[PDB]
Amino acid sequence: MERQLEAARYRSDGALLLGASSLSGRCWAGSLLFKDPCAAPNEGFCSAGVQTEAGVADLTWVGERGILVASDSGAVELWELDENETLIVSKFCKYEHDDIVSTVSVLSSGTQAVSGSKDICIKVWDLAQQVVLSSYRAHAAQVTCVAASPHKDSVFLSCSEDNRILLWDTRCPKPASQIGGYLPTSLAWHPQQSEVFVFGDENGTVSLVDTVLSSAVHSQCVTGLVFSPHSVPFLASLSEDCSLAVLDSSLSELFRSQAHRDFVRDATWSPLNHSLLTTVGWDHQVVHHVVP
Amino acid sequence: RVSSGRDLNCVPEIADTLGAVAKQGFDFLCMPVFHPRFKREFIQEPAKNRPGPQTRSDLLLSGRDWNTLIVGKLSPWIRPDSKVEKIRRNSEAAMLQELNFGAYLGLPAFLLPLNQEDNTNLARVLTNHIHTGHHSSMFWMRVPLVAPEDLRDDIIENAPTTHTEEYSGEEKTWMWWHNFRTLCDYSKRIAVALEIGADLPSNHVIDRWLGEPIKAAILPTSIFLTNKKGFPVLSKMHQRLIFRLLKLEVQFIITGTNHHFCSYLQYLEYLSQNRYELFAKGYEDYLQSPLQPLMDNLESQTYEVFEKDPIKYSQYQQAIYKCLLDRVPEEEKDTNVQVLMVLGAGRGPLVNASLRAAKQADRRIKLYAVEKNPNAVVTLENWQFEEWGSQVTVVSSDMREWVAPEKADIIVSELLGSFADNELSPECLDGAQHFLKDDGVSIPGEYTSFLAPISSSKLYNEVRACREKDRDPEAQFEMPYVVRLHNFHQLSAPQPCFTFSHPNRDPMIDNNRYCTLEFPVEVNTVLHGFAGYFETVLYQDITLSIRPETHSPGMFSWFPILFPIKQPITVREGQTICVRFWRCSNSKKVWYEWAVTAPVCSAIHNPTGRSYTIGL
Ligand SMILES: Nc1ncnc2c1ncn2[C@@H]1O[C@H](C[C@@H](N)CC[C@H](N)C(=O)O)[C@@H](O)[C@H]1O
Repeated sequence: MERQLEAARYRSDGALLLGASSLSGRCWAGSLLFKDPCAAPNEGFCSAGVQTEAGVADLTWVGERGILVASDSGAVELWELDENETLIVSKFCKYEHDDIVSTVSVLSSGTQAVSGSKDICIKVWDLAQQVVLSSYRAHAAQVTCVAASPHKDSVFLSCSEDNRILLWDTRCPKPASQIGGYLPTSLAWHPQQSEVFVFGDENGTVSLVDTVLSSAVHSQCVTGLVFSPHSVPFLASLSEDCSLAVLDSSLSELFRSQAHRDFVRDATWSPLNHSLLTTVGWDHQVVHHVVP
Repeated sequence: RVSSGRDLNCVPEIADTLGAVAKQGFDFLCMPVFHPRFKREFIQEPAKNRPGPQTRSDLLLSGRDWNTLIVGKLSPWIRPDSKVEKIRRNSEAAMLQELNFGAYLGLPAFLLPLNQEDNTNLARVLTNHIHTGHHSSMFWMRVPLVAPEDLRDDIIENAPTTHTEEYSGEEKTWMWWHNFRTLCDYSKRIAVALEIGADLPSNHVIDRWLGEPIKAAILPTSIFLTNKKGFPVLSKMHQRLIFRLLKLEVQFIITGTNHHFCSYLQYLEYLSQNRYELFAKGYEDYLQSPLQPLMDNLESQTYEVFEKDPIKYSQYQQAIYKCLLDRVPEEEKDTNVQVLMVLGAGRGPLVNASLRAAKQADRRIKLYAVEKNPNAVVTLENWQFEEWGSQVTVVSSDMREWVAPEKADIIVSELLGSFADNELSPECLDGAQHFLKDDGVSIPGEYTSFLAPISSSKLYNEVRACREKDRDPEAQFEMPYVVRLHNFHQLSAPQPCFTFSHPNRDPMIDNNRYCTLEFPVEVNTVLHGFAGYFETVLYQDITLSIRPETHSPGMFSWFPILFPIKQPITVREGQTICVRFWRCSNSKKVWYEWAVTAPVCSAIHNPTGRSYTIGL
């Protein structure tokens, strides 16, 4: 398997999805399922795997057998599991962006998704027809992250290196709305509250925004933010300082993990055990954390 | 023949990608030398101790493939001008790392972005890299014609795009480049990779890039239209821009993914096939020292180039033809012999131009071929013994010192330079004026020099490089150059400068001149120098000219002349450029002095002829 692990996503039953890519050496490509999460990242004891043409910048589940991939090739790929879940086959590969597709997120309906890319463009996809519904050029720099609304099918967030955080609503004639520092880097909706979301910046600051509370959590760029599936959610923050932090309702630090020796790229909570949290990094480490 | 390259940000394997790009018809490939997403840490642990290798090996390509086929790209995560200090420190170390690796591979060019206003620290890290050894490395600054903020969709509800014209605002990306290259002090290793967008800006924005060192034009696939057949094409306005970029012989770069792969390439080759200049190609923006045929003796082949101009000599023959009829009517064609004196005959094309002029005019003439260059006299006297005969009298003397046996009806000369009088034609004809009859005709009878303010950061950098070892370090700015002006921008219509007439019947002959010219400038630009042309009246309506608006169609002789200035001068739209020119002379030398007095003042250039004199 490739060295640099990029994404880790648990599904319903507890299977772990891994997205990796080789960011050095001769060949620059990536790879894509572990029904035994403790067996990761060993390649010999996996359920399925496949090699794509280029690297994986971001991915996300599509239901229970679909994998939506953001590729370095500028294409959005959707991979699907067979009925036996032993093979990972490509469904379509649409080269619609002109640069690296850096972020992807599935809307609420599960039939539409949004992709951002370094071509400063944001596109809305229809996973059924394999076509691009709308193409928006609202930012003036690389689109860093897009995050669909958890419960509104036409609403999603986006941030770019133009220091803009845009709230979207494709039901309006002008769908983008700018939300009022340092460049934002990761976006995460609140799972239980509608008009509440969090974001981290390149300076290691996580902030709480309503439609403002902030705390200096990390010493480097905040790479991702994932809420816990509890009733009152925890906030897991991973950054380029190679540390993992778990925050509460008031953004206070409850847990801190420095197990990783390189950048921590993703984090996923276990659906079976709500206290277990799995993180991956560019050190090829899959660490399972027991959050108190 | 279009030199074209393919820009990519995704290269899974160099060997396979380079072959696929080459099989599509491209000549080179723009690729990153490190993985674009492989962000690296240089200061903080434990990420700074990341085990290698950091990128691909140099063994994956031959040395010649690195030298001629690969163009490196700065990683898009490197931001040396970040407001965060840690990101600056990492980006500085990373930028040097990728720059040094591109130099390690021996890459012909390297791409750096200009996508924001402040690139001061980006310019310093590049300036320190350039001043680390004298290596043949080129750097292409990727700057868009229209800023990304100025072409975004108007889809933000609470921040609508501007719908009113901002004249200088629409020129902001040129300001990004102008500031950047000024910080880098006009480095010859720094050029422009202009990026074309789907919607072109106003005409004055494209005109800003005239005279800029554009080595590449970047064409995204997303700007191409689609015909009925489904092939990519361009709008007529883009076609107009591609044709202008072809005159600069830029390298076109195709970026983005395939939306319709050699179709984009074949459309560029299609536009290239569908479009004086044959002789002037090769000398474009090549600085030359103006000839001084008086102080120096011209070589044989120098005369040979002068004579390969049939349009120039047919005008002289026609001028002599009309003057013979106007002086000898029909009833003395057998008894009236006109005394013609070719003052400066060279190898004798004007003597033959006089023979052909007397034949078609059916008049008798007596010729004197006066030449001071003794080597050219060898050509004249062999011409006179073999063909001309006793009709022509060769005189090996300076026309100012010659004691003529008789007086002439007509005197013919081609003592003009690119700036009319810069070869001292007035001084030579004045000294030759005493043996002209009281009703004598001088051909040419008058001539006038023209000047026009130009903008060309390219030519300014070329003059700047002409510094020599044992002379004033700024002497190269205080002397004119004969150059086929090419990549430049003429900011105002040329205006007449100095005028001389022959014969000068005035008793107080004085060839010293002082002229003040005010040029209306209707654009924002940067003044680097003044283009010089000339016009001359051989006889009545028979004229010669290198002034562009009235240029003699089909004449190869005389490229424009260039008067530079030491420091570039900023000129805003609506301002007037005022230049002052002096023609100075003593008993031994003639020279020009010039100064800018508006909108700001420059120094007086070449005072007392300290840097440039014309030998008398
Ligand atoms: N004071 C002078 N006396 C005699 N010859 C001169 C003088 N000044 C310049 N010349 C010559 O005039 C010529 C200048 C040439 N441009 C003309 C060449 C020739 N008339 C032609 O049409 O090709 C050179 O041969 C000079 O040597």
